[PDB]
Amino acid sequence: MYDAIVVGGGFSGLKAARDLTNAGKKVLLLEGGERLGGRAYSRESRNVPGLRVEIGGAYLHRKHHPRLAAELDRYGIPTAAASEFTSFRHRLGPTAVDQAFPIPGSEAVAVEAATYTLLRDAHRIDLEKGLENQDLEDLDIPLNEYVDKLDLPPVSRQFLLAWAWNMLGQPADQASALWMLQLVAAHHYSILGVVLSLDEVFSNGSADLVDAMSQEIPEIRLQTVVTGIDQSGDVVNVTVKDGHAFQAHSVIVATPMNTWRRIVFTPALPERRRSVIEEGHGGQGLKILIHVRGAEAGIECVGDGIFPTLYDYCEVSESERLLVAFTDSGSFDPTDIGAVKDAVLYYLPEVEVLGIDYHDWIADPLFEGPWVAPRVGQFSRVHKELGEPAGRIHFVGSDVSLEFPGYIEGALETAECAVNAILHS
Amino acid sequence: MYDAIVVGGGFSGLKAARDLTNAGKKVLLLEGGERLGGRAYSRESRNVPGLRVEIGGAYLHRKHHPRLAAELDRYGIPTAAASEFTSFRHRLGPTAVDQAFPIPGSEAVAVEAATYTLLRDAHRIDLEKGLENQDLEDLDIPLNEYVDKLDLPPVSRQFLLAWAWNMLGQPADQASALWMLQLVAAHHYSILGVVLSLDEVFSNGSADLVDAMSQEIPEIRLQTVVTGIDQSGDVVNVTVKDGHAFQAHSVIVATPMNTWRRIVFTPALPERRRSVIEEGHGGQGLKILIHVRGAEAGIECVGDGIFPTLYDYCEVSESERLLVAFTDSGSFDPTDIGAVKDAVLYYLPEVEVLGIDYHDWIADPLFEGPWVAPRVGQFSRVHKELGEPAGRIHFVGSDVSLEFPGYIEGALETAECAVNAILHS
Ligand SMILES: CC(=O)NC(=O)NCN(CC[C@H](C)[C@H](C)CCN)C[C@H](O)[C@H](O)[C@H](O)COP(=O)(O)OP(=O)(O)OC[C@H]1O[C@@H](n2cnc3c(N)ncnc32)[C@H](O)[C@@H]1O
Ligand SMILES: CC(=O)NC(=O)NCN(CC[C@H](C)[C@H](C)CCN)C[C@H](O)[C@H](O)[C@H](O)COP(=O)(O)OP(=O)(O)OC[C@H]1O[C@@H](n2cnc3c(N)ncnc32)[C@H](O)[C@@H]1O
Ligand SMILES: CN1CCC[C@@H]1c1ccc(O)nc1
Ligand SMILES: CN1CCC[C@@H]1c1ccc(O)nc1
Repeated sequence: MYDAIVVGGGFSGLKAARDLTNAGKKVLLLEGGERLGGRAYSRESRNVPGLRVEIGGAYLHRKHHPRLAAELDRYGIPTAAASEFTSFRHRLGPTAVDQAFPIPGSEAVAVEAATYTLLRDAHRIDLEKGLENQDLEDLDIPLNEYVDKLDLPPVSRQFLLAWAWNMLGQPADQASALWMLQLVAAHHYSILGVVLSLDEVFSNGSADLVDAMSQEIPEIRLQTVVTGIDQSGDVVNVTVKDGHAFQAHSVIVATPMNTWRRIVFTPALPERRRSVIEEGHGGQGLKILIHVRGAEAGIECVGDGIFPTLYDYCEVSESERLLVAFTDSGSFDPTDIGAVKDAVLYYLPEVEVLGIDYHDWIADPLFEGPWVAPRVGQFSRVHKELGEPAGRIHFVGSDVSLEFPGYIEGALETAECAVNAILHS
Repeated sequence: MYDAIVVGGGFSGLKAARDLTNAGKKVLLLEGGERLGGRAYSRESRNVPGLRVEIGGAYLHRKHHPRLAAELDRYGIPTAAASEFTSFRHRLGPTAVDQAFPIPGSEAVAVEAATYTLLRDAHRIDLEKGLENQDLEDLDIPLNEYVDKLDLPPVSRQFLLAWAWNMLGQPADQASALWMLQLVAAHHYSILGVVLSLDEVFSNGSADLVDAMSQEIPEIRLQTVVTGIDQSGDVVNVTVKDGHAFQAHSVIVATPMNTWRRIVFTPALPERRRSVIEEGHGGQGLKILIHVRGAEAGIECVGDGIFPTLYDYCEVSESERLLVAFTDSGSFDPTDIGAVKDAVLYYLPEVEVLGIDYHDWIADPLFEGPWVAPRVGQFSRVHKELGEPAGRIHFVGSDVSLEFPGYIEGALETAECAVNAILHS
């Protein structure tokens, strides 16, 4: 038996297992898959032999992400500025200007006023209380309705919606306006900063930091899928698909929220959590790496396309690159290459699509989704509680971070909190 | 004896005398000077023979100024777009960009946050209540201190200060942050709109509208300076520098606030008004028309110069123009041509100064100031009351408008209110 079993070897599990180990606890980490890192996944390109790509979560910003910065510094992990955009190819209508902030002067007054409203609304959110504890239900409505109320002129309207579609991984009618405001709050109450935090990347992929952390974790079992967590006895019993159980005084659930429903908890989890757990969050973000020819470096495109965003990802050769597109898997089928071409050509009619690469997070039984975003009405009902302990079982991860949900920083933050709680007892 | 004596033949007096006349009242208008229009003054250039210039208040915006628009439409008075700026020559430091909104991307987040603060603060102001009636005293502090608290990076810092110096006619340490916020409030709670309302000009000078209104006023006496207003008897007695008194049931004071102290009121005005009346407002705006050679059309300059603003005013010839500079008469002496050259050359080192033209509003006994701006601490003590009747004596004018102080629209608005009040009784 162990002091702690950690379930899941994403960044959160890795942090928690390492820091409990360095505190002198006896820890076991169980990861269901054949790799560590979770929704941070670097691997070989499907399109380009020998090419290392981030298929999951690539970007960071030192200022917004101090725990991640500290990890990078601890292990001397090299980062680089994300590809600068030097060419803008928006689809926002004839008055938009082709630069990173494409709003024309004729919209300036409207943007001013909307800026006040958006930040006013976001300033209602105290990031420590939980979205269900602040009388925020009036904001917890479909984004398209909230945006219709701002009544914005065309360029800024579509610019906001496009970026919200990219960032939330939901179309406007499925996204919560409240969750959009939570992301604003999380970035030091900044609309701009939501996009500005795409600031740096791992020079060698997020695996660099995965490997550094794992090297400090003495006991890790891969291909070990947890199926039951039973705290009915004096010591927690952890049951596993094809093997003998493991026991520990404490268990950390560091798996994705949308998989918790596949674990049997004994006794059953607090009733208020159960239906959100059963339903899952609604995020459907779909990131597609597009292998292309005929694109010059430094392109960014934002617009009204089925791809709200399409931007430079990496050089492959002198004539070839990867672009990245964001959309959502409810609205777009990435295996339909014809559809991919149409979506690309919309912005960039000179560009030839060679290939696509993505991971199906939704179909992956170890995830059942990409990054977190709640369905409308979910998080103003129950939110903070999803990341709070039930007896000796802690719940951690990006999915349940109050402070930086959906980012690596949030995986670190939630782990930090579970670790401290365990150290006190 | 008359139903009403109107004192002062600026726009406010003109409106009030005309509309009381058209209502069937018997009205007399007394103007101390040799001309009508007041602080709206078109005349011949001192520098350029035969050239008609606006030496006072030139600009209007139909959307912000519906009473003025209605006057223009009533009389079919032609307006034109103000000179478009096509060339930007700012002094805001090496990161500023040379366009109308000179803020660089590296300041975007700071501007976002300041935008929220400024509009939050301005949204505390209800334009109908008076600045003294809303618990606003905490904002009624020196602008430089308020701005230091926003802690803005250099370009937006200086851009804000420069425009505030231009618009208020006071240096930052004499201006009230509260009054800056009042101008924001007045423009539909818009910082941008403060500058955007410089939108159109009278094609033939503001005299066009002065003349149209005056033609409807059957009795006007020029060179008739009022010295006393005595409502001790049943009928008001109006006493005059070199002449016999005039009598009326009602008197409208439509003279500038800083001259009211030169009139003897009987009985004395309500005590709360008296000290602001004695002291006068603090506006020192100084508009200088600069005759130049070597400037191309369409220049705007905003910066840290003794002229915060310097911009195109009119074509004189193919090689010559008028520019306009705004500063304040406490900080700058316009008759020092050497100083003018230095101030111009700062922004535009290729430009030769031929001549300057201005009106000394401060020295003019019929004004004792340019447009209104309060001293720090004045208007959170007494404001709305300055424009309220004392018995049968009404007080009107731009100076005391709650809604558009310092603009023609505010002259019209205050007159409208006195007129209605008189018509009811
Ligand atoms: C994007 C960006 O640019 N920047 C970012 O900051 N973030 C990127 N991003 C999203 C990536 C997107 C999908 C998107 C397409 C790409 C974005 N670009 C947000 C952020 O990166 C992630 O949401 C974040 O790093 C989450 O970390 P944690 O919070 O630690 O959970 P997770 O990683 O999921 O590891 C769970 C482990 O449980 C294992 N497991 C499951 N069931 C199990 C069982 N029963 N038994 C045992 N093990 C089990 C399962 O095998 C797995 O190994
Ligand atoms: C600028 C802009 O672009 N746009 C603008 O909208 N506005 C421009 N602007 C300011 C112009 C600036 C100074 C600046 C340099 C230039 C701006 N650019 C604000 C706005 O234009 C003015 O502040 C506004 O139009 C004020 O109208 P009212 O409110 O009607 O007062 P006023 O006109 O002063 O007529 C008082 C009459 O009493 C007579 N009087 C005095 N004492 C007497 C006495 N005892 N007995 C009898 N008469 C007497 C005295 O002879 C005079 O005829
Ligand atoms: C909001 N996030 C967190 C995970 C994926 C993601 C993301 C990353 C880049 C981009 O352009 N948009 C969204
Ligand atoms: C604020 N006002 C009202 C009267 C003068 C004035 C003004 C006009 C133009 C400009 O650039 N700045 C100030």
